[PDB]
Amino acid sequence: ARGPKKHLKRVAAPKHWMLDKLTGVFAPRPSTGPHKLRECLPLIIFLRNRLKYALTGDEVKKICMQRFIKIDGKVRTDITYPAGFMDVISIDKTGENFRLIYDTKGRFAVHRITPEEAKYKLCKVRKIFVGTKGIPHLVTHDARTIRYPDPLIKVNDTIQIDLETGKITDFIKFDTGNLCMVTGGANLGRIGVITNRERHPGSFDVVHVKDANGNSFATRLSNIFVIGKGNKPWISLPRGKGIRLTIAEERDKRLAAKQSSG
Amino acid sequence: KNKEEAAEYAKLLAKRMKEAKEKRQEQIAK
Amino acid sequence: GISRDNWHKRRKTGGKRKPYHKKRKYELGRPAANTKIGPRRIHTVRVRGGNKKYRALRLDVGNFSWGSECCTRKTRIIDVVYNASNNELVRTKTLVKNCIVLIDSTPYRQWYESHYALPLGRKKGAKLTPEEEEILNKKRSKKIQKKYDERKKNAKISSLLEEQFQQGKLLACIASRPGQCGRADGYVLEGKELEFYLRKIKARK
Amino acid sequence: ADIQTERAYQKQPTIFQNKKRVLLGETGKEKLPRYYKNIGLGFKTPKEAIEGTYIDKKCPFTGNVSIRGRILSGVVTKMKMQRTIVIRRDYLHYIRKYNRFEKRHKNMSVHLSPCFRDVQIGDIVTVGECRPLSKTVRFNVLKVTKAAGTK
Amino acid sequence: RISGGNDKQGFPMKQGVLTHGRVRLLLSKGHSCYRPRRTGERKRKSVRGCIVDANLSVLNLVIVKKGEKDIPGLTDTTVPRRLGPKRASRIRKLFNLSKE
RNA sequence: CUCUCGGCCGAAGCGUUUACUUUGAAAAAAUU
RNA sequence: AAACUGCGAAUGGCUCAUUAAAUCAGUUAUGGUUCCUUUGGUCGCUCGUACUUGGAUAACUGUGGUAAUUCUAGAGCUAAUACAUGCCGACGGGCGCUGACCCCCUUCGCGGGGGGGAUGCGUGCAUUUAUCAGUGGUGACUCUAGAUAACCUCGGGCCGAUCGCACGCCGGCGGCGACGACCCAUUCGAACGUCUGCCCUAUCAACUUUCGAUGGUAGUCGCCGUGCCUACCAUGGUGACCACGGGUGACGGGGAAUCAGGGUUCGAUUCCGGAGAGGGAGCCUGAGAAACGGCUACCACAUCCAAGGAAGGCAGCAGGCGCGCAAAUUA
Repeated sequence: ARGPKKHLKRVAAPKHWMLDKLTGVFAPRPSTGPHKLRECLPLIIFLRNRLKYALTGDEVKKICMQRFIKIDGKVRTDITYPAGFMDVISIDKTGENFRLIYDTKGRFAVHRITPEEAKYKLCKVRKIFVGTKGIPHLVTHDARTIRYPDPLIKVNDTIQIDLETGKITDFIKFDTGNLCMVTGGANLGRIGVITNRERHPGSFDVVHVKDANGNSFATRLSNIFVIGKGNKPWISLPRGKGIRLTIAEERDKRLAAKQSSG
Repeated sequence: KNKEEAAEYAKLLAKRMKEAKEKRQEQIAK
Repeated sequence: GISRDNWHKRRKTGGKRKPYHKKRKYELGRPAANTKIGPRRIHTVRVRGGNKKYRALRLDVGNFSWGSECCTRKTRIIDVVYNASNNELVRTKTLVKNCIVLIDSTPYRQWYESHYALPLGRKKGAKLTPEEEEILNKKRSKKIQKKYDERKKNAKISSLLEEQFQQGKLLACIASRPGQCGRADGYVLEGKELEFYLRKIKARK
Repeated sequence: ADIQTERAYQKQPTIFQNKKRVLLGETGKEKLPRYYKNIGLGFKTPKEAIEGTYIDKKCPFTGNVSIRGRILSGVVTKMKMQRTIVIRRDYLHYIRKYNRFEKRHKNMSVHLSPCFRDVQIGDIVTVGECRPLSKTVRFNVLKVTKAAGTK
Repeated sequence: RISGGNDKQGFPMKQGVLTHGRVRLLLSKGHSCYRPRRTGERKRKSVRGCIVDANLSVLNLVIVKKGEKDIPGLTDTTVPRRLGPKRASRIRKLFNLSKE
């Protein structure tokens, strides 16, 4: 290429969007924004493919341009806007509030939230830096730079912030015995307690996470998101509690539901 | 906005120096 | 044009590399500004990402620092005396980074007069102006004259620097790159640097 | 002594060695303070880096070079060019059809700091990846362990 | 005064060129006798010189000072000026009006 | 396998280094 | 409508000629660089006509030239978030140097110690250099932040002379939004590196270095690291574990055919990466191209000529010729 790419093919799109193979040649290329395009839902897929509120992309444009959709309390008219993890989407016309939270199988589950939960959000802080005449700044996972934070907040901690002010309400420290969720890799979408973190200087440090049913797994620091203090989460969880079931248990639950509901 | 936020963090930093002073106190004293 | 690429080079093993794509825009090189000494001429060039790079073509004045007393002044550049890269570039009298250059001594000397009240570079004839006599022999109060006495306790200058002040020119080293910053700034040479460069100049002649 | 061998002046850029001083200090000792760096992966800084008088900008202890990326090892084969050496890394490459291996080698030019002196041929060296330093040199000697037979 | 013209093949003449015939000039934005189709393109075009020769076709020529006999097609004809001033400063200058 | 710092345990060195073997996390979708 | 201004036209599409550690794949680094846009931070933090600055230029009117072009010349006007120029407030001060002097303590006293201060100089963030001490962080900074002395390019750095919608309250204040903006971070990237991996050939066994080959020192250039280039030095560097040279009816992978197991062969071809627009070469604009549905040359072709000149680039979609054993509609 001679410059940045502007298109995206459906088969080269991320698989968690669950796009078809014969609808088109092109997938929605997400605009640049607070989330990576590999790790986001564009608003067209959420409004059209998930919620079924629109049948075509023209109807998505027609809904967004009438100023009904808010992301983190801000009206967005870009239909390919990158919406990511812990993300609050408010539709005030229908009176609906959703959070984008990862599903157990690695996809973005649409999790309807009670409206007073839609006032805050959780952010994983990416870096700390002191600049411009001794003022400290946080940078979080969704690129919200917050100046003058609490001095006890370090990197890999999480913060609960109010969406109307953008200012920190209260934070969770990254430590063992805390509740977290996986945002990347093979174990994506699983919720469990941090057992220990092993250090590998000059490389990736590995975290071990134990499930509520005694299932242990591991990831990297780049794929951990602390969501609770201790065991109680600071957010509402999806219909599955983040427990990965094997295919045998999924089959057994499916046959049980078939037997119960006929 | 800068004046009030800087004054609030100035209160926070004077606080953080106060508890830093006391933590230094039981660390040195013991 | 001038292409500063790697693929035109021979390999480590000594085999010729067969080229596979033509010259690219990010591989370019531009002609050197042989920055001479004269009344100031600086041209700007647009560079990668839309930024500017000051291509100073001739310079006369530079901001140099005498670091033992932590003084920094503008000084007119007199003459290049030594370069470690090539001899011939002194024939063309070009300012580059890390070249040894004679500059004037007036502002550092004037600061020395105002700060310590000791003469520098005055001959045995002791020629003086009323302004210089009013600066050197300034009327003092008690606190000021005590501060000047305590300052006079520390006033020592190396003998080679004294010879430089007597000749009126201090030799220094340019620390910036005038070709792609636009300014010729540096530091006054002292100590082992100073005698090292002096014996290099004496060894050249 | 025998440091100023090039046409320019050799100097550690961080250390300000031309501080003016009292004549008693001039009479006492003309000693230059030394800049050294603690390097990351548990590598100990040798005493020759901290006490020696050599100057080079490509030393991983007293220079501008920072070590990041890969850490490998090799055997010293050639020490003939100036302040860099040629080491050899040997391995077995697997061939799947015959289910066997073949012996392969690669030579690397790696920078050797003057703090590692009396290095011989055929001893093991641990090197760490850094930025390019020349046309071929990409790694830098981190530590030297002598040969199996050499005392 | 001589203000321009075209030789027998129609090419205009530019102010800088001091030859007799045609020159090939690499012209860009801001130059006369050229209008660029894209931003920042140059084109090589034929340009006639300033020296008046026997090889001209039309001489564009602008009078500065009037004579006595009025020409029946140039001066006796009267034509107004359309579209007067729009900016407020131009309003004040063109009618010599005060600030108030 | 252990001497020091902190709450029976966590940090620090490991242990001559490997080859081998098992496990874990990284290995785009499409195709199989 | 037109035109000026801004953006995009660097994506997509086509093809597989070149290319043999090159491309590419997996793996890592940028603590060695740039980044339009989006998203968040910042924008009275500078002590030094504004209730609004200046000259034009299109479109339009009018007069023309050439055989010919998406050719343009001249003369009348007229705008700006085009092009330039340029404040006031915040603005009252504070902080360091410099200090006319003034005060206090000690001193018999000389003399010693401690305070207040008018006049002058500099002050914010970006840039360049030098020095000093060591808020937050890294596995490791010559990191970030701080303090001091200065600098700050006329081919010049930011410090809003811009538009819209509703209008409302104590002659003056104002609520949303759009275009802006130096610098941080984010997103999309890109570009240089790390380790390992490719077909045939010895009727290719030594190659590389005068013209950079391998390394050192200082510089130049570059967005940056580096023989990337220069100067001065040293004689190094690769190789039967197959260097070097030649060939390939060779773009590389994901993959495909066949197959008990092992294997053999294919992969121009819709996904990812690279390369190139007849062949080479050099540029302008721009955040991004050495761009070809951009420009300028030469080489080879080739179009219209009134013989002076002018205009080209289907390995885009259809289509045609040619080529062939071999491949579709000017919807």
